Amino acid sequence: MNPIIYTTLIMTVMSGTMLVMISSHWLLIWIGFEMNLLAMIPVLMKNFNPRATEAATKYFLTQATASMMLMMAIIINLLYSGQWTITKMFNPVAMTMMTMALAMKLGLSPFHFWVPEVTQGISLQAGLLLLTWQKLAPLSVLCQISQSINPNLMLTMAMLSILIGGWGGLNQTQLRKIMAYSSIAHMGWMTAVLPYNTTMTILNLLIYITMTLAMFMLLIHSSATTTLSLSHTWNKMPVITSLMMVTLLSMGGLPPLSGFMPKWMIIQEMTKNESIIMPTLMAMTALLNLYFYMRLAYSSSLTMFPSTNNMKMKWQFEHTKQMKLLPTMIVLSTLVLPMTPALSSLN
Amino acid sequence: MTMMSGRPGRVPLQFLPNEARSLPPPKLTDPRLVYMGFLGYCSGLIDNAIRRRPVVSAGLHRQLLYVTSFVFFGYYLLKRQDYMYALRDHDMFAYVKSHPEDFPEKDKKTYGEILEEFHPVR
Amino acid sequence: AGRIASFLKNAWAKEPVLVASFAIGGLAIILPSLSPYTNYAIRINRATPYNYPVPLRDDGNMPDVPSHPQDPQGPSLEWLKNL
Amino acid sequence: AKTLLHKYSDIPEGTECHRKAYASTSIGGATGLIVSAYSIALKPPASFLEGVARTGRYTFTSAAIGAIFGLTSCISAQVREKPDDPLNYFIGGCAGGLTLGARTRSYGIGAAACAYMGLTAALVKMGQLEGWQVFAEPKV
Amino acid sequence: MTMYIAFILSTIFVIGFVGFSSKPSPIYGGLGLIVSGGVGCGIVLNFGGSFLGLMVFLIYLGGMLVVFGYTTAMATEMYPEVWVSNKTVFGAFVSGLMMEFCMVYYALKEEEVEIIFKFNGLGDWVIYDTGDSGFFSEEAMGIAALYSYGTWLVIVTGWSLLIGVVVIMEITRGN
Amino acid sequence: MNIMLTLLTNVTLASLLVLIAFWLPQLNAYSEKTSPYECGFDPMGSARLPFSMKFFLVAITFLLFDLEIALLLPLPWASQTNNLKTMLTMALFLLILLAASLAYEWTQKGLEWAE
Amino acid sequence: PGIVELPTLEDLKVQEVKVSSSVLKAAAHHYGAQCDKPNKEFMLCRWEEKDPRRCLEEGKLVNQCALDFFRQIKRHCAEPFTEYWTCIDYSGLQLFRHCRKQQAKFDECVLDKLGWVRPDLGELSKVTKVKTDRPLPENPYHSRARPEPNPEAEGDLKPAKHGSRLFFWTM
Amino acid sequence: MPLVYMNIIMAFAIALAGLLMYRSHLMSSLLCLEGMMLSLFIMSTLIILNTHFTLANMMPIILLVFAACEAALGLSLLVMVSNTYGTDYVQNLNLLQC
Amino acid sequence: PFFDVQKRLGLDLDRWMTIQSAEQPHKIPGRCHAFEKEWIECAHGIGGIRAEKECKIEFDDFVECLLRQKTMKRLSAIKRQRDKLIKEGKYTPPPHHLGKEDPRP
Ligand SMILES: CCCCCCCCCCCCCCCCCC(=O)OC[C@H](COP(=O)([O-])OCC(O)COP(=O)([O-])OC[C@@H](COC(=O)CCCCCCCCCCCCCCCCC)OC(=O)CCCCCCCCCCCCCCCCC)OC(=O)CCCCCCCCCCCCCCCCC
Ligand SMILES: CCCCCCCCCCCCCCCCCC(=O)OC[C@H](COP(=O)([O-])OCC(O)COP(=O)([O-])OC[C@@H](COC(=O)CCCCCCCCCCCCCCCCC)OC(=O)CCCCCCCCCCCCCCCCC)OC(=O)CCCCCCCCCCCCCCCCC
Ligand SMILES: CCCCCCCCCCCCCCCCC[C@@H](O)O[C@H](CO[C@H](O)CCCCCCCCCCCCCCC)COP(=O)(O)OCC[N+](C)(C)C
Ligand SMILES: CCCCCCCC/C=C/CCCCCCCC(=O)OC[C@H](COP(=O)(O)OCCN)OC(=O)CCCCCCC/C=C/CCCCCCCC
Repeated sequence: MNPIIYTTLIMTVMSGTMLVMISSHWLLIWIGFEMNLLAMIPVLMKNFNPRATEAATKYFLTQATASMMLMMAIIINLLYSGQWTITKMFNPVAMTMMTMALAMKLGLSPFHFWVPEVTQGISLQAGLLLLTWQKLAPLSVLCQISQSINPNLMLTMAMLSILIGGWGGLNQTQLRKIMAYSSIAHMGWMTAVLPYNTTMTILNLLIYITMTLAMFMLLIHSSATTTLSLSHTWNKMPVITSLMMVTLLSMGGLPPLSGFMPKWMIIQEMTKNESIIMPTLMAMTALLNLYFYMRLAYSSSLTMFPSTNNMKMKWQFEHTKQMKLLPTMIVLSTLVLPMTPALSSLN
Repeated sequence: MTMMSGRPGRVPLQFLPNEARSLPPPKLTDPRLVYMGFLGYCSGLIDNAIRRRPVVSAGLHRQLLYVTSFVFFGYYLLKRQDYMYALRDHDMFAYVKSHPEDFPEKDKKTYGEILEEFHPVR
Repeated sequence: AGRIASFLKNAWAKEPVLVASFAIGGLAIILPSLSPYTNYAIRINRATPYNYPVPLRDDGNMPDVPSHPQDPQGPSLEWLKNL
Repeated sequence: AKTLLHKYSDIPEGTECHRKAYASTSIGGATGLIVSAYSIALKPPASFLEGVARTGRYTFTSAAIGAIFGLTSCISAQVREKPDDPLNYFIGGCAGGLTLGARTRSYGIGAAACAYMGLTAALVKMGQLEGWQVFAEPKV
Repeated sequence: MTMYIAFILSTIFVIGFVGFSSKPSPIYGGLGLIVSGGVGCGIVLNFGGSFLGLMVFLIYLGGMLVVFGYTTAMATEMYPEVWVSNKTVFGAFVSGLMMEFCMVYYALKEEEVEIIFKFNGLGDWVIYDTGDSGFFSEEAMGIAALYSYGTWLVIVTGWSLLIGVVVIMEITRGN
Repeated sequence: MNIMLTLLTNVTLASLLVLIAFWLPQLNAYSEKTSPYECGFDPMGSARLPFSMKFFLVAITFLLFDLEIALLLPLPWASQTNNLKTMLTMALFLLILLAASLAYEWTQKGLEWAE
Repeated sequence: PGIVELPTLEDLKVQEVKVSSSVLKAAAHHYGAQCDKPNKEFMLCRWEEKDPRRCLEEGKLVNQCALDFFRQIKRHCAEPFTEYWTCIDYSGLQLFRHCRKQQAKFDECVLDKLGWVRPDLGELSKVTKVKTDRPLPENPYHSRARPEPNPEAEGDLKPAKHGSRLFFWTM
Repeated sequence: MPLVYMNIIMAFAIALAGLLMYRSHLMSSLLCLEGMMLSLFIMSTLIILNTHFTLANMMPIILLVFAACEAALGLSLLVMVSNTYGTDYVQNLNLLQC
Repeated sequence: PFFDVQKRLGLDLDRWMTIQSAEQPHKIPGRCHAFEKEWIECAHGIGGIRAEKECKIEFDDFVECLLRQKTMKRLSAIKRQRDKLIKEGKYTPPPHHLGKEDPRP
């Protein structure tokens, strides 16, 4: 692919997301989604091979079905109230269809199956984009229509997402599928607090995005897509594996690391309403994500796996391309808890 | 739920309303600013470590820029956070003042007139 | 200024269709900004009375509004008859 | 739907045990039907008759568990003359767990299901007594 | 009640939808979609939407021509399936027909809420306008307002079409 | 009403012509007469086998260019607005975008058929 | 929700203008020149009251003015008007352009007999002013009293008491 | 709602069910997607015409445009799939699991 | 979530098409212009929570104009009673209803 064409496609993806974020008209929001998908399909196919083509096809089918349901919900809402402005969604059937369409776009359970497959079928850069930038538009719409949400449906989907993310991640040796299941669980956490406080949703999204960016950038720096290939990195660059171990611990939600901050905050918010059983269940379930993060840390940093002879040659060369934002991303992923009250600036 | 998005008079993308100028600014020795500078210094050290350069001595200009940028952003972040908390307190006090029926000050009782059950430990 | 003349000659000798298309498109783009009759077209469009003209209530302080269709006040279409 | 839930919950605890057992059986049957639908969708049974067999097996298991739970809980509440007591729900849950164990023909499944279902049913009864909310409506 | 023309056209619309949704073979699916496009054009015409009906008919005719070519190229087999050549396709078709007939009977003999709300019938003539004015077509004016009011829509639409050309070329480049 | 009657009349006339064609003459159909025609020799394969399309990219581009026709059709009515400058700017913008898309597909060998 | 007030049938009776569309079109310009005042009064009533039940007398006056206009036209130029409207009526689109001789004869007759001048192009489409004693309605939409807004934000902004007050943080 | 509205909604539901239930050909599912788009066009046009929402009359045309884009996208992907397998069966898209 | 770029810059990217009571070409009015105008003026500035209760009457009138459910219910009741009366034979329906009416322009 031409670099000019790649830049144009990335800019079109971002423009579709921005159009979703700045629009007041439902038609313009739908157009933003369409433009984002149209530009996103070729980016997933940048390195051409059958797996990338399969991932792109599955992604297109899922997102096109979601957009059809989105448009039908908009039209039903218009039928029962001649309104185009994104507001309290005057019809409940239309609101149910809207919620299901947005959940399918986000990959929330039980519309979760496509996320591990698409993530595994594409490159690490495409996976970074898909798991970070592609969450902004549906979450922005959900934040805008939160007051009309049905808490039962969204809470059911969020709890299912957390459970399924943990259970599915428990079974993986491929790093991209691990990241996808982690994303599913974190989306569940984000949507669990949405009917109560959208500021907490934004805070969780920001912290998750920072940690995911650090994770994907560390995985690109050490060209590993499997557990066994990541188990070699200690014999080439131990600093990368140590930073990865601390980042995994933060993603597990352990204090005093930054990944503990959202869950903590969310739990507190849920106890400001009554909502006692659900946060307890959510934390006990997030223990599963912590377990498979810890297994990855065992494989890559806390023990030393056997290496190969040809690795000696790799000792003689340095990394050519350097990521300028990786150190700041790591620091923000780990040492940010003491600045928790700054979340007031989010609302 | 969104508490403060529809608060009347809010300018969409301001980040710092003019009213916030009536609040005392954070001191330059604020411990939160010191921690932000510490975060910048840690970022510089990690940058040195990843690039296989001497961690403490490699780039002093780069480390200085890291610390300066973190402090510069942290100052305005702290200003906005303090403004938001001041706004919350202002609205809470005004609402309590305008709805006295929902916030009554009931008569005070001393502990010599309050009957509390005693539970012996044995 | 000399190489572009050769380029134009070569284009006219090899792809006259594209030369004519580009010339016509450029003329269509740039000419309307230089014509004095575009505003005449705007005025003609504005002078077409699709809807009924609802009369205004006389408060006694509108000397620019006619009291009858044939009164000298109000807009004139005499420019349109000479076009 | 919530119609079945209301049909079960409208009857008082230690009264009309047959009707409560019927309502619990209906709830269990609906749950088993949904489970079988998802199972057939995600794991095709290679034959239509095999799919019918799996649906019937799952639905009968669920309906039997529900019927046993409802009958045992109501009978315990009526015999002890102690409604609003989580012990009746615990006994019903263990009876349902033993029914599941017999249905799958496994002693470990029976014991684990007795313990866990009894505990869960007692917790549900405590929630009804104290007003615990699973899906809390937004308040603040 | 008046000639049932709109109801008949909408029923044929649903029938064509069932025809292509049972998925016999993309040739016959395209035929069913063409039939649906024609009856939808008729339905929209009966409400005063001449331009929109004609436009949607033309667009779907072009789309189905391209789909026919692609079916000949990439979606064929030795024995293409029709609605009576396979038990799955026939079952889906008959189920769709029976569902449509049951819904029609339910909403016509009774007045009950299928999913959203209730409906009694009376023909679609009741909710018309009796509006008496105009030397122009209102739909034409609204559609023509795209070039004076809908500048933003024109911008985003043109950008999307250019991006679509670039996108299809990138996708089919291969390598 | 009149258009429906016209359509019914035309379809009925065509159907009656087909009916007359199939029921008036004498029919003698046998297996060799109704066999597929391939210039006197039996075909090797089936006509239902995949037939390669060498101009598939042009077909997709035709799908995309067909919608610009729907976009540009209301121009006779759009030419009657009071703000003619905005309308002319937007119509020329759309036509320039279409020409740019054609030029892009042309220069990248997109109009050449596959070999 | 209350009953709807409707005029009686007897109140709706008026002498009718029973000439076809071609006849009306042939005399449209002179009709708009002569009967302008009652028509403008009726249109102002119609657009201000937003209720057809409140402008019935104005409609009756409009009918009376049209009847007087057509009575005069019959009294002075029966034949030229008949020829002109027959010419207009033959056309399928009822076009003015195809019959100018008959229009010229009718115009000459009305000018000489009644001193009537055909309006120039663009004069009948003017926005005019009308003097009426009808009071301007105050609530033509029958609107309810609007709900009162949330009061306001007032006072000077002071720092939050004891800071954020979030768990252990003292700032 | 009139009977016509229910008929159009039923058509949309039928097309959605047809899309969600794959048989073998990707082309048939793409046809179901196009049918859903057509049903949405008809429903929106009927609503906009009924309420005399003049400026909304341009909305259905916009829908069609993006429908075409979506239609083109799908076809492009199908080409690649066919070039990999010689067929457009959804059974062949099974290299990636959960 | 929502960055109100239009409000900050005063651009009006899409607000012209959000409601039916907003500046149509040639001043063509929507079928329910007055009802929507009244509901909007009622609900302006008080927030969604208060508007959902205090502007329920205007919204109900607007929805009745949009979908006309009660009007069809009333018409169906009248028609059913008339049909029963004629079937019993006591209706004695008028000439104007039967098409024998003396039309007026
Ligand atoms: C809570 C209170 C405050 C605490 C704050 C939080 C903690 C401290 C801040 C954290 C960040 C700071 C450092 C970041 C960069 C470090 C990266 C690194 O590689 O270090 C190597 C570097 C040595 O490299 P070198 O000198 O170039 O030559 C040696 C070779 O490079 C040889 O290098 P090599 O690569 O060949 O060696 C391989 C080695 C290389 O691997 C490593 O070195 C690991 C480093 C990972 C960085 C930490 C991750 C990100 C930060 C998150 C920390 C979370 C803390 C919360 C608690 C949870 C714990 C995880 O890997 C291994 O051997 C595998 C060991 C497996 C164990 C896995 C455990 C790792 C996680 C532990 C993290 C604990 C915190 C940091 C510990 C100190 C690190 C220096 O260490 C340093 O010398 C820098 C540290 C000291 C500088 C600061 C001193 C300031 C100036 C002095 C005056 C003080 C002023 C006071 C004012 C008053 C005036 C008088
Ligand atoms: C921190 C401190 C420590 C804390 C934790 C440490 C202590 C707790 C954990 C350790 C003990 C827990 C183990 C639980 C049961 C484990 C079974 C198992 O793992 O299954 C897999 C394992 C795998 O087997 P499989 O693969 O499915 O098939 C092959 C079979 O093995 C082949 O089977 P088979 O053909 O050889 O024969 C099996 C057959 C027959 O088995 C035989 O052939 C030999 C006969 C043995 C049965 C003994 C029953 C009659 C004697 C009991 C006398 C009274 C009990 C003592 C209390 C006196 C009170 C003053 O058994 C049955 O048919 C079951 C029918 C039920 C009758 C027994 C159940 C009575 C429950 C106790 C009620 C107590 C209520 C509270 C009382 C309060 C006052 C103190 O199953 C077995 O092999 C064992 C089967 C028999 C086990 C049942 C014995 C119950 C033991 C007492 C339970 C109390 C703890 C739980 C209470 C809380 C629950 C709410
Ligand atoms: C894991 C660490 C998280 C860090 C996340 C990235 C940090 C660096 C990014 C820098 C942000 C640049 C923004 C500054 C330019 C001004 C933009 C300004 O106009 O935006 C305002 C918005 O301000 C921003 O939201 C503030 C950004 C600051 C975020 C930091 C809070 C993180 C939580 C505490 C963790 C400690 C952070 C430590 C920092 C290094 C407008 O508000 P508004 O248009 O009405 O909001 C729209 C959305 N609403 C209405 C639905 C709410
Ligand atoms: C008095 C001076 C007149 C000035 C007129 C204006 C400038 C005229 C010259 C501008 C460019 C003229 C044509 C381009 C140069 C010559 C053609 C060329 O580049 O190579 C030909 C080659 C075609 O030949 P092949 O198909 O490759 O042959 C294969 C078999 N051998 O051209 C190309 O590769 C690309 C052609 C792109 C065509 C552009 C698409 C259509 C655009 C025109 C529509 C209207 C445009 C109006 C808007 C623009 C306003 C300024």
